[PDB]
Amino acid sequence: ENKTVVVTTILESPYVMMKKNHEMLEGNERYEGYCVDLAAEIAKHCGFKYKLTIVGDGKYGARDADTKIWNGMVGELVYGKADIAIAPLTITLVREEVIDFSKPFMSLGISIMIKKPQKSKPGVFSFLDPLAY
Amino acid sequence: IAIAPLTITLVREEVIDFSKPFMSLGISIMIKKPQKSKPGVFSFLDPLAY
Amino acid sequence: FLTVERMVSPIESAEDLSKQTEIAYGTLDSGSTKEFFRRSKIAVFDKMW
Amino acid sequence: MKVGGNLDSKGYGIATPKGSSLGNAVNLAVLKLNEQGLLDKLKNKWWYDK
Amino acid sequence: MKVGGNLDSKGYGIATPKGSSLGNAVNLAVLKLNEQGLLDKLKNKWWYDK
Repeated sequence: ENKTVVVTTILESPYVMMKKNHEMLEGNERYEGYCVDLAAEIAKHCGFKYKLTIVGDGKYGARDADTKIWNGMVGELVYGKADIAIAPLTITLVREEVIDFSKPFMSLGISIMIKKPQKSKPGVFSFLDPLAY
Repeated sequence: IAIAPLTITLVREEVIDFSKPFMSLGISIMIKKPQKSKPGVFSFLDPLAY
Repeated sequence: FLTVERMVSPIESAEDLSKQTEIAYGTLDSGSTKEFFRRSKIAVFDKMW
Repeated sequence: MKVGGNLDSKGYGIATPKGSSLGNAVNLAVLKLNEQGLLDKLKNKWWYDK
Repeated sequence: MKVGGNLDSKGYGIATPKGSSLGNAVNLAVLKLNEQGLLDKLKNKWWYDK
């Protein structure tokens, strides 16, 4: 018979975060964000039961150089600990080499974050500005 | 095998297998590039205030 | 001042294209775009279709 | 402040184990909402609307 | 002149019939060149370098 899908993820804004009153909430309703409604509509179209779960180690997933073990949601799926992972996860070859990724629903690139230096134009002193008072 | 600028669509997915996207596409607007317009008479009071 | 660089564009957005009728607009007689706007539900894309 | 263009091209995709029977239909739904533009509405919700 | 942003998010991928054994390895090479960024090099070659 049909079974509830173990959906693993990680708390990340605006993707996944707990609701402000999650303590008096239960199950999937305890969380909120983009990927929440995303996977929600995924179950809407595919017609299955699911369950929102948080990654244990709090990571995306990585392969140990020594023990060759994948951690995070990656290991969760590889070791059958989860049923599916929907998260702001980067798609890489090493990640393809162990599990399957769907077609990318969102294309991204590396970004450069700097400060916002704001120099408001003075109203009074900007008149006598150039040399000195 | 088919390697060409073929738009990935559902009905096309419905029958064959597409690889992961090597290039992302968006709808574009091509317009005839106009020339640099001359300002004309109004340049008299144009700068610094209207 | 005194710079002929204007680079003025009339529409700059497909929404404005829907907001005008002077400059016509269209695509090929077929394509995934024609089915796109054929099936699109955006009032902009619907009106333009 | 975000400055400069994207240094590369990467994509967000759903992770599913190899051989999972759900990969194909779920990916089909991906193509659906992608073609249904709901992705744009929700991205505007959690990015632009707020 | 091209004006305005992308009205949608589409993509191009190599098309292969369902059941083709070459889909997975060719797709792997796609992910390789993507990680190798060669796609940007040739895209510059035939788009911007010319």
